[PDB]
Amino acid sequence: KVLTLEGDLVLGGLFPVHQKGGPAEDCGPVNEHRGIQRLEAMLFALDRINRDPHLLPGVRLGAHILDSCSKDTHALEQALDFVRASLSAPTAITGVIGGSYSDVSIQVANLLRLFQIPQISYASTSAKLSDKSRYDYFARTVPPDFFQAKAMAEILRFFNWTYVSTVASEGDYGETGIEAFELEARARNICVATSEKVGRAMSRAAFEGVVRALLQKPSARVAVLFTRSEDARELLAASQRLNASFTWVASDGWGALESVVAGSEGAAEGAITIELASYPISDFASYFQSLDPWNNSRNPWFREFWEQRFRCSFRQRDCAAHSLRAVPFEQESKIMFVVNAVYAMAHALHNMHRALCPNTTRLCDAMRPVNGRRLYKDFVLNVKFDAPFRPADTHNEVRFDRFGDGIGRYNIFTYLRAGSGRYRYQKVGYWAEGLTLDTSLIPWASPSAGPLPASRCSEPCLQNEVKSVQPGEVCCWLCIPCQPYEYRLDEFTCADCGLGYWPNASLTGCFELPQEYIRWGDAWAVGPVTIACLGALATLFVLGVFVRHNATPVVKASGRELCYILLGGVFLCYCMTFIFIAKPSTAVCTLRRLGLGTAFSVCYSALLTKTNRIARISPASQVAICLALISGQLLIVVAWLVVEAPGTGKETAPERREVVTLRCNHRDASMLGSLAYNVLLIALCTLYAFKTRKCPENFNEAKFIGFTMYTTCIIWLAFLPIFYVTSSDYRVQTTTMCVSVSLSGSVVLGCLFAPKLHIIL
Amino acid sequence: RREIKIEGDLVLGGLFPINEKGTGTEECGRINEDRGIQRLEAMLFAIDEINKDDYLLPGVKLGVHILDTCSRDTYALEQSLEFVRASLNIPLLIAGVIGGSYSSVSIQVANLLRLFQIPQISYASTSAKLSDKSRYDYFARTVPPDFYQAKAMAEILRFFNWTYVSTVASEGDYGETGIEAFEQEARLRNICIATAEKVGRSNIRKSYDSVIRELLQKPNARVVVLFMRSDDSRELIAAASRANASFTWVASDGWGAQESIIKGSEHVAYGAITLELASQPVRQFDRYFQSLNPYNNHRNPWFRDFWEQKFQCSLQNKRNHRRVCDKHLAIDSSNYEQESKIMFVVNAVYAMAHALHKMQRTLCPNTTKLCDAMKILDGKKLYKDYLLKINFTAPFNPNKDADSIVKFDTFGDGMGRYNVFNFQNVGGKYSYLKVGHWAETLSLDVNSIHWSRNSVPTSQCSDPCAPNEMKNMQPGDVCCWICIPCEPYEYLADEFTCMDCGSGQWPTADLTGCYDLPEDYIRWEDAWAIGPVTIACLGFMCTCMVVTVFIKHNNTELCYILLFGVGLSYCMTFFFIAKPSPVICALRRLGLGSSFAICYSALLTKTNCSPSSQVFICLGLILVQIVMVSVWLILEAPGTRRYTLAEKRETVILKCNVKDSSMLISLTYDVILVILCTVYAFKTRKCPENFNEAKFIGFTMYTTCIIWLAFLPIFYVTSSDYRVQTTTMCISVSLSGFVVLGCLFAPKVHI
Ligand SMILES: N[C@](CC1c2ccccc2Oc2ccccc21)(C(=O)O)[C@H]1C[C@@H]1C(=O)O
Ligand SMILES: N[C@](CC1c2ccccc2Oc2ccccc21)(C(=O)O)[C@H]1C[C@@H]1C(=O)O
Ligand SMILES: *[C@@H]1O[C@H](CO)[C@@H](O)[C@H](O)[C@H]1NC(C)=O
Ligand SMILES: *[C@@H]1O[C@H](CO)[C@@H](O)[C@H](O)[C@H]1NC(C)=O
Repeated sequence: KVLTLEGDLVLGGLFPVHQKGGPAEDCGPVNEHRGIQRLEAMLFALDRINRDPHLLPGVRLGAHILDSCSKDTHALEQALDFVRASLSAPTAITGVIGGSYSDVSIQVANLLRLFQIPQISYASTSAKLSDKSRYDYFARTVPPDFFQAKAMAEILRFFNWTYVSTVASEGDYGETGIEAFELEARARNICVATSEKVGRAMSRAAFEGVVRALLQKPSARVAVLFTRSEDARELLAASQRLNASFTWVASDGWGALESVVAGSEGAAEGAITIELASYPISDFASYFQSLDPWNNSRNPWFREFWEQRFRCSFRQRDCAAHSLRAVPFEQESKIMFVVNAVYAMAHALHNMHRALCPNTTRLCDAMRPVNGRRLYKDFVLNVKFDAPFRPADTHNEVRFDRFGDGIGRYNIFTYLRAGSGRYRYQKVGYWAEGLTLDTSLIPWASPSAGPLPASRCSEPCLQNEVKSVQPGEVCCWLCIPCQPYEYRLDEFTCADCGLGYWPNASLTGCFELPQEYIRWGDAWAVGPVTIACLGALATLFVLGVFVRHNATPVVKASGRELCYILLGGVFLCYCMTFIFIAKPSTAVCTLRRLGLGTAFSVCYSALLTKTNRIARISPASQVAICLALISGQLLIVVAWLVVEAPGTGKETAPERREVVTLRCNHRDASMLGSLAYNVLLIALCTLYAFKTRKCPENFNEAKFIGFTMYTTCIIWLAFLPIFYVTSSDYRVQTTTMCVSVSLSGSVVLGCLFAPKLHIIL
Repeated sequence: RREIKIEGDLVLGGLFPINEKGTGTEECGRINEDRGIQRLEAMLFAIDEINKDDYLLPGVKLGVHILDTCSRDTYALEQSLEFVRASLNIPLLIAGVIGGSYSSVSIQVANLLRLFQIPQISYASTSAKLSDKSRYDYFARTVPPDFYQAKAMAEILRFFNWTYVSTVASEGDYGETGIEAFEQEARLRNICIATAEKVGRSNIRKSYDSVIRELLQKPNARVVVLFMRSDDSRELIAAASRANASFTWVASDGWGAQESIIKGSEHVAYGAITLELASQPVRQFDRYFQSLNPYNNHRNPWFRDFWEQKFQCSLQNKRNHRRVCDKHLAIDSSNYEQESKIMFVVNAVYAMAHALHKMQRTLCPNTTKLCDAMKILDGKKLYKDYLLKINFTAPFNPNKDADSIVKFDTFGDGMGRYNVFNFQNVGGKYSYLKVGHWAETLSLDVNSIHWSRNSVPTSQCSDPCAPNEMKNMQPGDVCCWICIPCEPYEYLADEFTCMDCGSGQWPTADLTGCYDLPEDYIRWEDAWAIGPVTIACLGFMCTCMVVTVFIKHNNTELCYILLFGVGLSYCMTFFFIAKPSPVICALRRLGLGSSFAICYSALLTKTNCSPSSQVFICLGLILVQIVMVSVWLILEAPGTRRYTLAEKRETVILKCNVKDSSMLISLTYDVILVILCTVYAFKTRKCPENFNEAKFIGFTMYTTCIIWLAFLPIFYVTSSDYRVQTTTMCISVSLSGFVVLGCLFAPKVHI
């Protein structure tokens, strides 16, 4: 059976009018939905094109439609006619509008690529047919099967669903879509946890095992499905038996079919299924509900179709009043694709005729030998016509791409639960180029009640609990609470810049701990002040007594200048000790410690000049020598300040903040020379006193000199190990130094008290 | 059209380029004598021998259906339809197609045949795309593909140690595919590719001259890898001859052993290693082909046209332009040479015959004629089972070398057997010579190879250098590396760089030759130290004389203690030695410090004028301080100075590195204290002795203070070496001893 028409340009066709059948029959039963309705749609489109004055006004299109019988070998055998009609009365096939199954389309494209014959399919959705290296004359008006993977990936990204539990199928549908989805999920930072492969020959116990394997990962509510129509009902039944919710994001295999969810209502509620968008053709329904086996002689298979759908016989009068109008008729979901393919071929032919036959509207001599290469490359893949028979409000565009595939256009569905009615589907969005859903219509995966989460990687860490560790994970990262000794400088790890100082709110400024250099409160701050005040009062009383005793024969025998120098040094050291408990700075702490050292040196010089006269027994020579020594010591201290006095102190590593010091931090090295000079002077003075004190003059003041020599030296010898040991701890060092300075002054004050008592009495 | 149809139980297809490719109105014109007619006659001869054979398909008679391709892809594609229309002019069922002489023709024929499950065996198609079974799952060939010669050439380069090569190719499927195979196979053998370029079909001399100039830019690539076609090879050789150069060409089957490549340029191509496919001559075919005339060869329709085109005569309707063909004209050895693929055609035919025989014996045993279920042949079963697995000896082997076995691999390709030629000169006659063979492994005859000039080419970049002098570092690739010297105080690694094994060691001839230097300070027994040594000896002699004269007098011990310090001071110079010791240095330092302390403190008793016991107790305190350091961990074994920045070949560990730094400071502090005490006491004392005694004591104190003050900066600025450290100490200790001894003895010796 061959359906042939007459026209200037003849268009081929391949429709599955008959099923596979098997080895019993040649082809078998007649397909009433995928072989008859699509063939009549092609015929109707060809008639409309022939009656269209704006589409090929002069050229009349023909038809050479054949039956593939749902077989690839039969398709090759039938396409051999298309080959040996243009190769070598055979018609002239300028292009075939055929191919409803992937294998038939692949075989036909493989055969027709060699002979340069364009082919536009209407129902073949596969990823292999997009390989232009093997099929470079194949086009289609339907999107391939890997666009829905992108659609569901975008859907998952919109709902922030990262942890998926996708289930694929076995065969050709799914065994490429799952890899396409996995490739398109990495770009959206979506990681797949568990992946099964449902097979066509598969036991129900295996389905139960698959569903149980879905329960192995607990926090995976979503599950992307690439199963076929018959491979999803079993999964739904198993899920219902195991009482799992398992919100589904399925491909076109589920769609809005009522034969896959019936009998398993309750477990599939809330699923997100996607179906290819298709609008009904108003004129096609009227055309199809007007045909009878008497006035329709063009179609050779209409006889068998009428005999099959209407159970009757034609050898004997059994059915004569049957009509298609009374019968309820539903259009095939891929009729608009068939008419779009036919119209695309017609538009390509018209564009070629305009670009090659500009003299007359009739087929000129130039276009008589139609070539497939130029028509496919420059005309077929460049059509931008509006979709015929489209809805008035809806704007539909028919165009191909670099790979010749159709334009992606999918409808997002949701399996709702009507309050008064039964279960039904409802469209909640679309996907033409970008994702678009009506979020305020999903009842079960609703935002008002909280959309279902699937991440399996929680984020309970905000600023201090962040660690971001992952034993072989890239999609998410678990954060482990780290010790507060670290800082959150980087959002990927606990930057332990310093264990002591606590970071700020931003946890970025890894520097010294912000605090105030304060250590004197009310515990012992008053006590040192009280001791200093008592020492100052004692010094003032001694000065007053000496002033009262200034004009006296007793004071004339002894050197008043030495006593005045000693009193001044004691006052200076007392003032330095009193002010040492103060906020350190550049000109405060170091100046005070230098003044204390100078006061100690002056006291040592005063003792030396008090004892040298006693040992001898020009007086101004000793005073000048002592003044020169004090000036030299002060100059040495000042030179130490200018050259080699860098001071900074802060404890950072062990549980500590910044030390309370500004410039008097490395003063131990600076004071080392002053300490050595003071020790040498004290040793010389003690030796001189030991050699001296033989002469009992000035009311035995040599006894007082020896008392000072035996007291100050002993105090220094006791304090030196204490000062060395206390130097390790900053807090201990300051108090010990102040106490030692106060005691050094107090020993001299106690020794000088006796002459004051004698003067008073 | 014309065809050769022979009735038989099994019919084999055929595709030969009988007519050469034409242009214009005529699709195909003149007859191909060598590739179309001769190969067709070889196939017919093989079929006749198979039919006459009794051990190969005895009851089955092999038919044939041969069609012409006209050396055109589209013509062959349209003519292949009669091979598939029989499975749907009475059609004949085609078991297999023995055809395909061009890569494009074979590609399209296989593309058409794979849909109808018809096996195809080629005899001259060597394209690499035909090895892709995903696109060609019913294609086989008895010839190896074109990327086996690339592997053979890479193996030749690896054997000859030619790492730096210069590969030049042609434009098209052949050159591009082969150069891609070469540059994906050479990286596995550590062979680098330099100035990789290709020539086009412009047929202009300027491009070839530019290619030659670009090749001449690099002088470390003496060998040139050519995988270009015959005309491109000839043009490149001519361009190399112009503006004469010198290169070692490693060519492929495009050059081979053809003399068309060399004509007038037999000098630049000298010593060129070329590859040619091995093809044994079929002797039985000579008698068959030479005894053919248009009178008995009625099977071949193209034989008459081939005869009239080869002999330039006419048989029927002869005009005055062409002479009438003469009688007794026959093909003989005078004007006939075998095509190089006759054996490949015969092997293809016999492979198909063996597959059919195996199927016949397997499907139905105990019978010879065709059986049931063999009327229709399954292409998949015939190809994947009975065709890809055959192990039979090549028919018509002149000597049965046992290395000519026809078998197909997993991809259906044949076995690669190439002959390695070498264009040389013998006795003033330029000719080729087979100097090797490549079946599965390279086997060359190096003795008979005549390279360019008179020595084997090197063609290697970055020639090796001494690892101890220069470090081997690859800047961008392993191909070339620069010899850059490394530091001379560090050893060498395997191939990376030079690293040091710490301070105090110097490398040697060994790879890891850094060892600790056994160097110490410089001996001064017979060296620069003479004057200080003589001064120390004189001081020791004077001290000994003073001790002797003092010991002789019996109250005419305090001076002996001071003299003992001088004696203990003298041994400090002798203590300084290059012999390493962790205790001797500390002992010498402590002894010197104690000697200085006691010598300075001996004057305290004189200045202050029971006191002897206190002086001894005071001296013990200084000694107790010296031994206190030994209690702590301050003392340590001597260590070499860390003079890494200084360019010192060797280091000396003699100062103990922990002894001097603190001992000098402690001794200086003690000396300063005692000197200040003595200076204070000297002026206070109102001469409690003889007039000269007080003056002598004052002069001694002043001299000791001056000597210590002068020696203090020397200690800090010593910059301790083998000389200055010992010399300064010796001078200081000699000055200290002389000051005490002089002021102690001169007033005494005077009176
Ligand atoms: N477009 C389909 C898609 C088809 C398919 C669709 C859903 C489930 C299973 C399934 O089997 C496969 C396998 C591989 C490729 C495509 C499919 C085509 O045949 O190409 C088919 C609807 C078209 C038709 O036959 O009318
Ligand atoms: N075996 C060849 C190899 C051939 C070839 C050999 C050398 C130089 C150029 C060249 O052109 C190409 C290009 C692509 C692939 C193969 C080749 C074939 O035609 O396949 C050719 C000897 C066979 C024949 O034509 O009789
Ligand atoms: C997904 O997360 C983003 C923030 O990353 C948020 O803005 C958006 O509202 C979320 N979508 C939901 C909750 O549906
Ligand atoms: C290539 O180098 C190896 C390495 O030493 C050597 O054994 C071999 O003989 C060389 N081949 C030559 C020089 O042909």
